[PDB]
Amino acid sequence: KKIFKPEELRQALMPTLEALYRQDPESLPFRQPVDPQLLGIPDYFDIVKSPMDLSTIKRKLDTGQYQEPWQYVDDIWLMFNNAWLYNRKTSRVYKYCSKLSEVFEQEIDPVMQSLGYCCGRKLEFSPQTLCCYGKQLCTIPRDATYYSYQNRYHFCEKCFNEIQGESVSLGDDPSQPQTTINKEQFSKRKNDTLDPELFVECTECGRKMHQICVLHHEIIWPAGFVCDGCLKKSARTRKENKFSAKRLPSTRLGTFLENRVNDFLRRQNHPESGEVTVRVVHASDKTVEVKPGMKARFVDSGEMAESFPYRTKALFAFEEIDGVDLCFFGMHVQEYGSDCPPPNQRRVYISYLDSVHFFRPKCLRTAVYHEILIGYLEYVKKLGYTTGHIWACPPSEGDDYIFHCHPPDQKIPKPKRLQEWFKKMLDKAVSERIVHDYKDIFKQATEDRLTSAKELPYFEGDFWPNVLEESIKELEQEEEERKREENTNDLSQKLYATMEKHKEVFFVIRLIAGPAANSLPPIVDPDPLIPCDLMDGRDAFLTLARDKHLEFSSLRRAQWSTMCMLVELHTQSQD
Ligand SMILES: CC(=O)N[C@H](CCCCNC(=O)CSCCNC(=O)CCNC(=O)[C@H](O)C(C)(C)COP(=O)(O)OP(=O)(O)OC[C@H]1O[C@@H](n2cnc3c(N)ncnc32)[C@H](O)[C@@H]1OP(=O)(O)O)C(N)=O
Ligand SMILES: CC(=O)N[C@H](CCCCNC(=O)CSCCNC(=O)CCNC(=O)[C@H](O)C(C)(C)COP(=O)(O)OP(=O)(O)OC[C@H]1O[C@@H](n2cnc3c(N)ncnc32)[C@H](O)[C@@H]1OP(=O)(O)O)C(N)=O
Ligand SMILES: [Zn+2]
Ligand SMILES: [Zn+2]
Ligand SMILES: [Zn+2]
Ligand SMILES: [Zn+2]
Repeated sequence: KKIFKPEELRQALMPTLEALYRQDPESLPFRQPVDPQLLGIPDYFDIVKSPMDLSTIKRKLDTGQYQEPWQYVDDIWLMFNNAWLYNRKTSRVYKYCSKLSEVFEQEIDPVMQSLGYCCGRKLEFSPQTLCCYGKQLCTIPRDATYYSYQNRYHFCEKCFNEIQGESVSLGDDPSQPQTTINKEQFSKRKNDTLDPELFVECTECGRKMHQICVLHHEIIWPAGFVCDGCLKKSARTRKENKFSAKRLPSTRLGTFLENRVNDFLRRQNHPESGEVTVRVVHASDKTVEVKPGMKARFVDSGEMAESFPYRTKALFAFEEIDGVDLCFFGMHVQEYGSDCPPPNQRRVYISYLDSVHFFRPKCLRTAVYHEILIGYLEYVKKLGYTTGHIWACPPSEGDDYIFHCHPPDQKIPKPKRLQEWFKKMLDKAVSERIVHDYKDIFKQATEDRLTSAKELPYFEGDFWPNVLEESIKELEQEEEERKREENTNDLSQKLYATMEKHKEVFFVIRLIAGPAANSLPPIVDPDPLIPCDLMDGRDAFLTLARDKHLEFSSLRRAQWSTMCMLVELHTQSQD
């Protein structure tokens, strides 16, 4: 065990502070105990229930009030915090209030490392937005009027105004107990709260180190968290992690993809490259019910099928950066087999694909992405799939597709860039004879001489299924306006117009064409099913990540979130 003598700890940290005093005149407002009256602005010590400055910190060091180094850091952070809040951004104090902390980080993190503390920043997570319980499908917005109760239950600005009357007479749980509460019992606030990062304490230090920074998962090492410094001295090595991505059950598809990538990296012989692991972590058969509009007009009529059976898979690429697993790519696909009703027969469609851009080396990052997406096509081609489908639609502002909370400097590409992005790899696939050719959806329709909406493939979550229901309704009210006026290719037209509107956003990839396309044995996936509820679509994993704060915003947190999700897959595989 180790304890901090005040005068030994001063010696470490005084440089950091005396450096902060040096900023001229950035530090000058911060040098002494700000007092309302004298500074002429009456509400400062009526808003902040605690007061601080450098001199107070400076005295706290010398007198010997600091047991642990984080007290010092927190008080310094508090001084920026409580000052930022008080003054408007456009004022001068605010500007300095950042320039010092900028020095502060630069300086403090290596200084903490000398002390054996891994890092040296006060860290918090993102605004953890909550969710609805009354409407069940809805959610609780951030920085908005919010309603809640008992911390466990949250409700929207529109929720409790028209559910069970003014009084809260609806408390429902799986267990019998119920509850009736009054209208005015609720607690109002605006979601601005920030939840702070957790820490873990070592066996022989008691040191309050970041969970993320030291990367300690309770489950992987239940013996107890030992930091490396203690391990180093005792000549020890943390017992091997068995919850690694490499240790996930292998598959033909996973191995196909991780070889195509790792063979490519070996060709490149780049100095920064490490080996990649590609894993299919969910495989399960499913159905897509035809929508009510198209239902009556077609499946009830006896023209098209009532449902379409497919297979949903979830594959994830990982990389060994600094001897630590890191997930940087994820994908969701829909495989419609040979025992499937047309038009959907022998087709693969990419529901969602996503990434966090920490792949090393950066220069090979995009090329690695293309190799997966090409490898997926080649694989499914070999099984005898014919047509691949992509909806090249980037997410909207603040929306995560798979990985929760991306890095701030990960530029979400504009629809033209992403369009060109796919064009590049398909071009690469075309040259490799993996892909024969491809076209946009509109021109494919023209090529196929399509005459009715039942000849257009129907996929889960696609644009067309949800627009075809809407397109029909426009025609239903079209007659309604017609009849009222009168007193004193029906739907093939509507679609073909919409396809002309959005032609480039949708690809149609022709894996096989012509002679082979006819004489084809049935499709037989050589991989079993992989039941997993966590990776059964994107919403389940985001929820766990939004709840347990598994962010991919930084490298350090992605290394954490990856480790967490890996353990959740190795233990969802335990019944
Ligand atoms: C229903 C509905 O309507 N909508 C939806 C459902 C819709 C359909 C779902 N469809 C799909 O899933 C299939 S399309 C999936 C598109 N996926 C994403 O967008 C995920 C987020 N994007 C990414 O992960 C990446 O951009 C990735 C696509 C993997 C490509 O990364 P990259 O690294 O290969 O290239 P780069 O990103 O172009 O960047 C390449 C260079 O890009 C530069 N750059 C990127 N973006 C920009 C930019 N925007 N402006 C200027 N420069 C920019 C980037 O910084 C960089 O510089 P360098 O590499 O020199 O440092 C819903 N569910 O509601
Ligand atoms: C009389 C008097 O008073 N004063 C003066 C005379 C004084 C004496 C003259 N002294 C000298 O001549 C010797 S020191 C010369 C300094 N000259 C310059 O700086 C010219 C402008 N900068 C550059 O040409 C390049 O940056 C260069 C330093 C040559 C190489 O840069 P790089 O590319 O190898 O590294 P990077 O730029 O640091 O980093 C590049 C990585 O960091 C990036 N990044 C760079 N800067 C920043 C930043 N500031 N903040 C965040 N990120 C940042 C950069 O984007 C990047 O990202 P990536 O990984 O994506 O590539 C007078 N006479 O007027
Ligand atoms: Zn730390
Ligand atoms: Zn609501
Ligand atoms: Zn220790
Ligand atoms: Zn390179």
